[PDB]
Amino acid sequence: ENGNDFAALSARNLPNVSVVTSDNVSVLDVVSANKVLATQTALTQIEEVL
Amino acid sequence: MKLHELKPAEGSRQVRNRVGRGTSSGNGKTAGRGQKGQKARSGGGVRLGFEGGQTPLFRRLPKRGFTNINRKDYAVVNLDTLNRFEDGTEVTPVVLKEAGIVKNEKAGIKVLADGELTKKLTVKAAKFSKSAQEAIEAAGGSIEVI
Amino acid sequence: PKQKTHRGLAKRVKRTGGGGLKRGRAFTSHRFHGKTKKQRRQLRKASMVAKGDYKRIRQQLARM
RNA sequence: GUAGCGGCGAGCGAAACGGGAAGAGCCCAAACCAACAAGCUUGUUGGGGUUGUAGGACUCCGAUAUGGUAGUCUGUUAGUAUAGUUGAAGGAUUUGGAAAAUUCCGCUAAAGAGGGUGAAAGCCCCGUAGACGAAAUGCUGACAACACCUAGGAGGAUCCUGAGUACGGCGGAACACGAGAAAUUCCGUCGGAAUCCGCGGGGACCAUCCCGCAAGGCUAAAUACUCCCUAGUGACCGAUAGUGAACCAGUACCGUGAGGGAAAGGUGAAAAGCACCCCGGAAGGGGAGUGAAAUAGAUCCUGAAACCGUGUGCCUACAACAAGUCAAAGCUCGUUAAUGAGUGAUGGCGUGCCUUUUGUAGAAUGAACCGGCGAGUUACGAUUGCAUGCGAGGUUAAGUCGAAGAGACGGAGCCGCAGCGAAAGCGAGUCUGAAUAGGGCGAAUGAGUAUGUAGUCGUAGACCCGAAACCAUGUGAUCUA
RNA sequence: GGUAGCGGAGAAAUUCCAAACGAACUUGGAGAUAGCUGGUUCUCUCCGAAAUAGCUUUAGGGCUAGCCUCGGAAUUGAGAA
RNA sequence: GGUGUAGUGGUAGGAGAGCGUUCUAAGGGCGUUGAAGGUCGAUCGUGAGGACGGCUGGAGCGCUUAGAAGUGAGAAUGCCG
RNA sequence: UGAAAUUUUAGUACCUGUGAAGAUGCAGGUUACCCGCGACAGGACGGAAAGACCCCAUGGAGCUUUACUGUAGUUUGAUAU
Ligand SMILES: [K+]
Ligand SMILES: [K+]
Ligand SMILES: [K+]
Ligand SMILES: [K+]
Ligand SMILES: [K+]
Ligand SMILES: [K+]
Ligand SMILES: [K+]
Ligand SMILES: [K+]
Ligand SMILES: [K+]
Ligand SMILES: [K+]
Ligand SMILES: [K+]
Ligand SMILES: [K+]
Ligand SMILES: [K+]
Ligand SMILES: [K+]
Ligand SMILES: [K+]
Ligand SMILES: [K+]
Ligand SMILES: [K+]
Ligand SMILES: [K+]
Ligand SMILES: [K+]
Ligand SMILES: [K+]
Ligand SMILES: [K+]
Ligand SMILES: [K+]
Ligand SMILES: [K+]
Ligand SMILES: [K+]
Ligand SMILES: [K+]
Ligand SMILES: [K+]
Ligand SMILES: [K+]
Ligand SMILES: [Mg+2]
Ligand SMILES: [Mg+2]
Ligand SMILES: [Mg+2]
Ligand SMILES: [Mg+2]
Ligand SMILES: [Mg+2]
Ligand SMILES: [Mg+2]
Ligand SMILES: [Mg+2]
Ligand SMILES: [Mg+2]
Ligand SMILES: [Mg+2]
Ligand SMILES: [Mg+2]
Ligand SMILES: [Mg+2]
Ligand SMILES: [Mg+2]
Ligand SMILES: [Mg+2]
Ligand SMILES: [Mg+2]
Ligand SMILES: [Mg+2]
Ligand SMILES: [Mg+2]
Ligand SMILES: [Mg+2]
Ligand SMILES: [Mg+2]
Ligand SMILES: [Mg+2]
Ligand SMILES: [Mg+2]
Ligand SMILES: [Mg+2]
Ligand SMILES: [Mg+2]
Ligand SMILES: [Mg+2]
Ligand SMILES: [Mg+2]
Ligand SMILES: [Mg+2]
Ligand SMILES: [Mg+2]
Ligand SMILES: [Mg+2]
Ligand SMILES: [Mg+2]
Ligand SMILES: [Mg+2]
Ligand SMILES: [Mg+2]
Ligand SMILES: [Mg+2]
Ligand SMILES: [Mg+2]
Ligand SMILES: [Mg+2]
Ligand SMILES: [Mg+2]
Ligand SMILES: [Mg+2]
Ligand SMILES: [Mg+2]
Repeated sequence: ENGNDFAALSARNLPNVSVVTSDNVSVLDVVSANKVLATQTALTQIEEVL
Repeated sequence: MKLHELKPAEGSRQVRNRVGRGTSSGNGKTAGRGQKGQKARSGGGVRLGFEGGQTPLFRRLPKRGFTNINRKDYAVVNLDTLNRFEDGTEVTPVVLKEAGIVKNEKAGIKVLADGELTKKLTVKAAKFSKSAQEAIEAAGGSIEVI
Repeated sequence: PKQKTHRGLAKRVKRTGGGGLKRGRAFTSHRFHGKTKKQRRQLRKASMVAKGDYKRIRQQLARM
């Protein structure tokens, strides 16, 4: 979810990890990732967006 | 789907045909253009409708008519569509637009009697056909000219 | 660029409900003393563009 | 690609409405007043005034405020540009000349972008994330300072509101509009108004109505482009490519001149670039050394083909050969081990490839050979097939946010759902017609639309090469007349 | 030293104007246009023509039809012998 | 997948299905214990073409799926060497 | 010391005939051991020049005129000065 800057910073540098905000998620990102780790607030925002 | 296993729907995409790439392909050498002639040249071919000098069809035929500067075309609506509303509903150009039935009203809504009306409605429109007005009145409704 | 319409055809033909083209008739300008009244009467009626001619000209009326 | 224009041909082709980006309004001339000088008006300066729901002057009143600026090398301040500083984490093992590679255990990450290092490094170096930094000069924004604009109400009696102008004739031109019925706008020539009861426009023209107020000026933003500088990006090129130019390129060279215009990248990790010896006058070699490699020795990575030469397994000096193929003795050799390989006496059959043609071995065309380069592509539209989503519906465009992305919003607009008629108009009908007749076109008898992809077409150079030529700038009388 | 190309000069030949002058040379419009000639690069499978009619300032070009190919619809089956 | 019947010359040309080249994405790999490239071989497939081994070579390159094309040359009195 | 035009590959005979109708290359027959050197020019429709003659293109250019349409100049009138 928007505002979790520290989570994004700690996660981005990992080779197997791709960080995206719930407001900015794309078909290509989801398909490329083998797994999707999403916070509860992120899932709520995704459902609202769609 | 997985990026390493993509698969288009069958028949969704085709392979471009490249000409002038060998004889066995079926379009080698002449590239399907034939032998010599005007159509075989780069940029060749005559303008559309040209007939090699015989008087073209449009030249043979006469011009006709004129366009009325004050022409009025009405968005047309029928009783079949009107059946989509409930009894007692107030049908209006705005109502039709919101329902999406008439996106572009042009000079205004005209109601025609192609279908069979079944609901009682108070219909407001620019014009009504005689049959349409009678059908609306017979259905217990009423018609008004905006 | 947008494909242009042939203005001469646009003036001389009309698109019908079935997708055909309605056209006038030739020999309806003058010299009516050289044609029988039957010819004039039957030329007064409009007609439709033939299949071959339509296949030649359709692209010029696509967006008529 | 509509309304229109057009030897009504070829073609040319709007604008308003609607949706958006950006947004900002202001100054004079004149009337009037005052000052100055001359010669009661007549020039200069100042004040005043800037308009169409008419405005201003002028005459009354009341206010001497309220707000604003598209002004300034005026200062103060903040930021930023032009150098920089700091910036985590690895040792061994195997191969190897060399470790970043392999294996084993670890470690860092707000840094796993990238580059270099003796092969491929998150932890070797330069960097990156992050943090920090400006003496000096620019630039930007704010603050203040200065500067400059800024009035309300009421009456019209009169005055002012852009003249050789508007407009008209004639001749041209611009408006999509080629004189056409022609508005509107501009130029040349001639004629030539009104002025508020006035004037212009609403596509000839008149009347009514509506809208506006010319013949004066200024005005930021949204828009166009990149010679340059900075930081980057690429299903862009990789030395015949990419700029003509990766290299001392607009150079060499060519021309009187304008002008035209090339070729040419790669040793090795490191020059460690072969001390010394031998043949030779040298060149160049053979040793000896350097190197992992010298058949990497500077014509230097790789090193193809044409072409040349050496050695030889087989054949060949009675033979007429598009040169091969089919059959085949002999000899030679032993492979991706296959009812093998090379050569081949001899016998049968047999006139190359391409182009263009009725027909070509053709005495028709093209190629000396080898290598490289070299021709249906893209953009915007049309239409058809195929596919997907939705479906009597489909769909957004510009634009805003966003990583040069997706995506979201954006319904203006486009196609379809009703056709018929030249049109008024009518409408599942309509047109013709006197007709409830007949007939034409439509409905009964329904699928479209957005996108992808492919075929074809249109506008573009439009598959590639090729004229004699035409036109517009320039350079040439050092040859020759 | 003068005369420069829509030109100059010419005891006149279409004669000369920087080794090709019935209109110099260079650059640009420009990738002029070319109904003409030449060329157009991989493979296999299915099918497979035409050199005719009509019209054409048309005749070695073009357009429609005829002949080929691919897809589709429907039939009281309409084709061939 | 099997049986049967029938069919399988072909220029212009139409339809279909494939080979190979460069690059992109994903996945999975290969390489100083030697990649690409070059060369030789008596190898495999119906075709374009694909492997495998020897030698040379010295650092990058295949494979599967999908995507994009400056994607295939023997001829143009083609251009350069 | 050291080129050039040309050149599809060539192990490159004669006669008669055949053939796109004039053959070194095809048919029949005949002739001919292999490789050269010095000479000739019958043939390779020999090389050189995409024939200039002829025809064609709805090509070009220069020239002519009582071809068409324009136009510089010259002239005449109205009008302004
Ligand atoms: K074709
Ligand atoms: K007509
Ligand atoms: K007539
Ligand atoms: K348009
Ligand atoms: K014409
Ligand atoms: K004032
Ligand atoms: K290092
Ligand atoms: K590195
Ligand atoms: K500063
Ligand atoms: K006009
Ligand atoms: K107005
Ligand atoms: K080497
Ligand atoms: K040999
Ligand atoms: K033989
Ligand atoms: K010849
Ligand atoms: K009737
Ligand atoms: K009817
Ligand atoms: K569909
Ligand atoms: K489509
Ligand atoms: K082109
Ligand atoms: K094309
Ligand atoms: K001279
Ligand atoms: K002379
Ligand atoms: K060649
Ligand atoms: K011949
Ligand atoms: K001879
Ligand atoms: K000439
Ligand atoms: Mg494509
Ligand atoms: Mg073919
Ligand atoms: Mg060929
Ligand atoms: Mg050809
Ligand atoms: Mg022909
Ligand atoms: Mg043809
Ligand atoms: Mg008759
Ligand atoms: Mg560091
Ligand atoms: Mg390691
Ligand atoms: Mg005009
Ligand atoms: Mg005038
Ligand atoms: Mg006017
Ligand atoms: Mg009017
Ligand atoms: Mg008004
Ligand atoms: Mg501006
Ligand atoms: Mg190279
Ligand atoms: Mg170059
Ligand atoms: Mg070597
Ligand atoms: Mg070498
Ligand atoms: Mg004998
Ligand atoms: Mg013998
Ligand atoms: Mg002939
Ligand atoms: Mg030749
Ligand atoms: Mg001189
Ligand atoms: Mg003469
Ligand atoms: Mg001369
Ligand atoms: Mg041009
Ligand atoms: Mg004619
Ligand atoms: Mg490669
Ligand atoms: Mg190519
Ligand atoms: Mg070649
Ligand atoms: Mg004969
Ligand atoms: Mg003979
Ligand atoms: Mg022979
Ligand atoms: Mg000759
Ligand atoms: Mg010739």
